[PDB]
Amino acid sequence: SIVEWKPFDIFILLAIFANCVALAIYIPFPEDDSNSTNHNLEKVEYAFLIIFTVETFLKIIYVRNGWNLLDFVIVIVGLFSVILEQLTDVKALRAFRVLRPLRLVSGVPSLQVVLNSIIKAMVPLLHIALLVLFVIIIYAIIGLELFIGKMHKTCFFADSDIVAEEDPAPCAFSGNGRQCTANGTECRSGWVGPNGGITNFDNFAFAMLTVFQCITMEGWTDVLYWMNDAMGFELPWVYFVSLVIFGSFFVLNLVLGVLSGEFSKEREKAKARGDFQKLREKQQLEEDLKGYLDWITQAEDCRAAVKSVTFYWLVIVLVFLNTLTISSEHYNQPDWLTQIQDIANKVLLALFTCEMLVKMYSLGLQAYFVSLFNRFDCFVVCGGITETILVELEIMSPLGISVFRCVRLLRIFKVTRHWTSLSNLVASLLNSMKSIASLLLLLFLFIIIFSLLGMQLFGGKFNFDETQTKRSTFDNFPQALLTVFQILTGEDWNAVMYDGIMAYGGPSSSGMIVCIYFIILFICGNYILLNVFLAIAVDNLADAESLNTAQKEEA
Amino acid sequence: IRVGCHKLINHHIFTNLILVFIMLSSAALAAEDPIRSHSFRNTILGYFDYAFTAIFTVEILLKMTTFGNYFNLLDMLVVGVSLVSFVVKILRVLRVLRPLRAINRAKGLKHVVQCVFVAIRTIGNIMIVTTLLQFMFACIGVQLFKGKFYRCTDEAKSNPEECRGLFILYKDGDVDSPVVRERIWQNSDFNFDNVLSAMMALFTVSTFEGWPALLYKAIDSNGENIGPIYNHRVEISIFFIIYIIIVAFFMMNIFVGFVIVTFQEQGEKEYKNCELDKNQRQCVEYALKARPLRRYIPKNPYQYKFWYVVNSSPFEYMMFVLIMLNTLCLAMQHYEQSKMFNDAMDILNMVFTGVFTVEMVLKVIAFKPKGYFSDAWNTFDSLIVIGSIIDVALSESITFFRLFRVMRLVKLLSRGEGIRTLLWTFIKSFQALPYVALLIAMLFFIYAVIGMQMFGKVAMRDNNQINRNNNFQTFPQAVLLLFRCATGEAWQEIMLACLPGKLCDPESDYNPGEEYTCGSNFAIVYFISFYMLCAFLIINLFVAVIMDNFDYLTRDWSILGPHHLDEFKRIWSEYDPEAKGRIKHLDVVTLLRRIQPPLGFGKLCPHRVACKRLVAMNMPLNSDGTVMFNATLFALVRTALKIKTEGNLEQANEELRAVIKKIWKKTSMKLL
Ligand SMILES: CC(C)OC(=O)[C@H](C)N[P@](=O)(OC[C@H]1O[C@@H](n2ccc(=O)[nH]c2=O)[C@](C)(F)[C@@H]1O)Oc1ccccc1
Ligand SMILES: CCCCc1oc2ccccc2c1C(=O)c1cc(I)c(OCCN(CC)CC)c(I)c1
Ligand SMILES: [Ca+2]
Repeated sequence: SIVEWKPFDIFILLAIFANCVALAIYIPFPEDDSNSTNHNLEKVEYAFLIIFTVETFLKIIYVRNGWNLLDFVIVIVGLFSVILEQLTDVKALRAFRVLRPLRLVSGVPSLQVVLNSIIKAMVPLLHIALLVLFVIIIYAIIGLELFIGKMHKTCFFADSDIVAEEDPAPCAFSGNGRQCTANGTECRSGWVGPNGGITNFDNFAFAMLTVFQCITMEGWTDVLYWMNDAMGFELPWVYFVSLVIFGSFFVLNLVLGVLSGEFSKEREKAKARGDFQKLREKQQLEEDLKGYLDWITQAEDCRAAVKSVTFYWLVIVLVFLNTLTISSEHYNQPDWLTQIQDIANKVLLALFTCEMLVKMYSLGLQAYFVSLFNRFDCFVVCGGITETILVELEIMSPLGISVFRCVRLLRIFKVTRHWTSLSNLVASLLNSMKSIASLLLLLFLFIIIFSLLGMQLFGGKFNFDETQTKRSTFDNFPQALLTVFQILTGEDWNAVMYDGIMAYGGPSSSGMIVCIYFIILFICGNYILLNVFLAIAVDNLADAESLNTAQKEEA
Repeated sequence: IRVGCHKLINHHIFTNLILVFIMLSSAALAAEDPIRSHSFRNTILGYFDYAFTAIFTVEILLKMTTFGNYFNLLDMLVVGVSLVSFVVKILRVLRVLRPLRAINRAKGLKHVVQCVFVAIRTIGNIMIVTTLLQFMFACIGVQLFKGKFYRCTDEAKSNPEECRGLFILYKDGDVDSPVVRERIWQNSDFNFDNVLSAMMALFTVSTFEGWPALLYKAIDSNGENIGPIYNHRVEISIFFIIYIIIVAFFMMNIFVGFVIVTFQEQGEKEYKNCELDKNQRQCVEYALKARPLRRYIPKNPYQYKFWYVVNSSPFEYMMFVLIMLNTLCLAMQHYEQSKMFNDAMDILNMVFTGVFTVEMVLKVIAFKPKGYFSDAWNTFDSLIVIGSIIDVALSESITFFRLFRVMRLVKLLSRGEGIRTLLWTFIKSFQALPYVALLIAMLFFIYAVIGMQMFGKVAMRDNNQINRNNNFQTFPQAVLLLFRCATGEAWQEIMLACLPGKLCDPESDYNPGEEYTCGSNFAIVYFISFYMLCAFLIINLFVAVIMDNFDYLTRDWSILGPHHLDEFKRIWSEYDPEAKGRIKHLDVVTLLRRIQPPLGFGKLCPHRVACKRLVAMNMPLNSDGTVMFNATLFALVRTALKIKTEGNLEQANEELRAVIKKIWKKTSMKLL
């Protein structure tokens, strides 16, 4: 319509962020419970729907672009969800609201290009994915043939349906495996399974799920031991050891090699542009300024001691003593050591601040604020001198003692100044901090989106055991975020998957279809991590390595 | 006369005999019973060591006769320990140094060990930084969770003054099944009491194992000496999140990145780019290392009819379809299937094995069976059907032959351009570096033997991590435990299970009265050192394998590659029924017409550009229909790369004899 470009596109982005916050505040109560916050948030969501529809109809002139396609798909599915909710799994139709945070990347081109690069860096991995698919299928069929329905025989009591031990394990199938020998115990069929029936090889879907669980090096030993108990003792080790080596060690080598060979392609292409020269030119004049700032000023504007060789080692000894005092606290420490620590802190703070005031009034006030190496030293000294008076005055702050010891602990970094190798990488890291922050923000957005989706799906649904409370749930936003992070690191993600499967019925029924949420989250989440933290390392280490070659030859 | 001893020690067979004796002695060491000290097997094995330690004794003296380095001192150290052994536990532990004696013998082992040491030295900067970061985080964690990880046996008493006496426990939450249990105010297994404990806990967190439990234990931490509360401070998880992001995601990926970049820079010592770059060095060589092939076209057209029938695109696509169908029919057998379902499966299996046998007989008739078995794929499927065809009458041991029919899907993996070559390249690279995995094998051997000697007497129970499936009582089982820890499954749990206060199995010859003695404080350093060493060695092996074939990983398919030359050779062989050197020039125009533009010529008229270019460039002045394989392929390669003018053609020969490897008299006709 009428020209409205600079205020409109940032106001709508602020609206997106506000909608993200509103979605984060919502608490998924179990069994249709609610409070006042959700009662207000439904009207807030209404208002967001009307504003989104208004701004969509304002700019229709638009559908061919994929981003705008998703933009109005979200609006139309939200409208349909509202209509169906008013005219009454209708509540699950609002799970498309989780894609609204994804609209924020369209508002920032600087992050849109990063997302596009990450997505485009995925095509070479399709061969490895296909190979993994064949490996999984082949091993699933092999498991189906070798052992089907054999982990279904635990040891109950005498003429009863109650299992003997609280951690049941299968008996032998035909007198070869484990034998349950207790006071009164005979073992027969009729058992449900090891993980409630979720981990077994008595179906193609079950076999594929078990093989995918084992190929990620998570809980493969549990399956191996269960098969050792159920079947014999000589075959199962050949199946699982080879599956881990070929399926995981070999494939992780496949992915890492392909990624390494892909980063080098773009490193040797942007090098022809002159990106390394920009960093080299900036760094080559930093050594030309330090000399042309002291020598040109040392003539007419204590400096003998600070530039000596004894002063540096004395400061090293002082910081070593500071570290020793810091790293000596423990539970039930002797009463004579607390006083030693609290007087050593005082005297060493006084000595460090005396040294700092000597340094400040020996070379120049305006020549040290520019350098970042000594810029936070004044903050550390001020915080240390503030802590003493804060504690001794009428402010106790029992937790404040443990928060002010960290800034005093950071003084250990004073030993890592003259390295010429640590600082060389730090220079490149500071140069590329903008790309670093962009990648980290994209990772954070991905985590937030998956946390919101998990809150929508499994929110208030892990209350099915009635005997214990789960810690890795999706009850609220911080807990969902922690759970998504844990699944991302790949630690006991199978337990969360089993809980999510049982939350929708069990191994039977159509509840197992939700397992693709954790399969996608692990595969897609781990790909991003290997394309973010590895890319930061690779493209900032070759830059530092090449600087040393230029710096050494020019020296 | 100390020259005969020199001849003996330097003899061709003596070094091999010494090496095989060393490996046999190591194998004997890895077969001793760790539990039963008074066992018959150990007595026999001890007799074996007596002869083995005498040969090693008679060769050091024999070598000492002819001489008058640090590796020789190590050899004397190992022999000395055995003689002194004849306390004793330390000598028994030091007996594991036998495999190290083979380092000085095999050159490859020495080279890989030196490379590993160099890699360790060049990466020491990062290790110091990450160790300092872990130390800082351990100090912060000590300040934050000092003594707050305590808890009582029952979650009803929240201070030590209340956690005394007995209490009623309701098993599994049932109110009608109570049992009396003691109240113990016990600390957590991994805590932040002092700096060492904090460092250990943070190491376990950084290994991405058991970290959620520590997270949810730290979230509940109330105070100095009182019990936890459910979700007391969720915001304390920021410490764990920040630590994980900074160390395990950043300082650990920077480790692998630094290894990769160091290997890549070290391998770039090929400073021979006086006239040719990396692309020329990668493309021209395949011209030299080429050997033509024939099509194996048969005779007797009555037999060639079947050959024409078989070798066709529709036949291959049909076999693809039926192999996928057989795979689908295999992978839909469920549990407790119906009798009719099983009967249908049996009939369908009979049909599929019959159609595959028909395939086999048709192909063996049509493809001249003398050379039919020459190919690897053709022999592979023959074994599949033969094992499958004998089970049809056995339906009414056998399980082994069933797995054969699954392998037909593997042949479908080599049906795509790129997934087959990726595998080919990486298995070739693995085969090219066999000594790198030998370091991992030696590490596993040494640590398994040490685990036997140290924790081999810990009793096996059912509720603990040292169970019937996981212990140090046998070499396969100890190696399996080490593999499980390398994967990092519950390695810290086993480490905790190996502490001194553990029950011993009632089979070792221990002093009566005391049975909670086996286990040692060596477990912590043992497991931590093994994890670090195995992770480093695995990273080193992975990066070495990746760097061995790095040209393929950066192929840049747009410019050129060996695939283009292979396609050229395969298309050419169609017009060359035999590889007898010289070929016919009649259909060269159509041959180049069949080639892709990057190597041949485009869709435009060949008479305007291609025909001019074929004759304009210098060619050997041979006969009308005589021209060698190299005389065409190398000429095409030189046409595609660094095109020059006339007069300086002998510069190509100069480059071949100077920069390229020895011509080996293969360029006599290529001089023209
Ligand atoms: C010890 C086990 C794990 O065996 C190994 O691979 C070696 C002994 N050490 P490692 O620490 O193993 C964990 C990393 O595997 C990455 N992974 C997996 C699948 C995937 O699809 N994507 C992906 O990134 C990760 C999930 F990111 C983890 O950080 O190997 C590293 C290799 C390169 C960079 C960092 C670590
Ligand atoms: C042979 C001596 C070098 C072994 C070694 O020492 C170190 C000191 C500080 C930091 C790392 C090392 C180190 C490693 O090689 C090493 C250690 C770890 I922990 C490590 O990461 C553990 C595996 N992984 C779990 C998924 C971490 C993310 C890796 I990769 C390499
Ligand atoms: Ca794990």
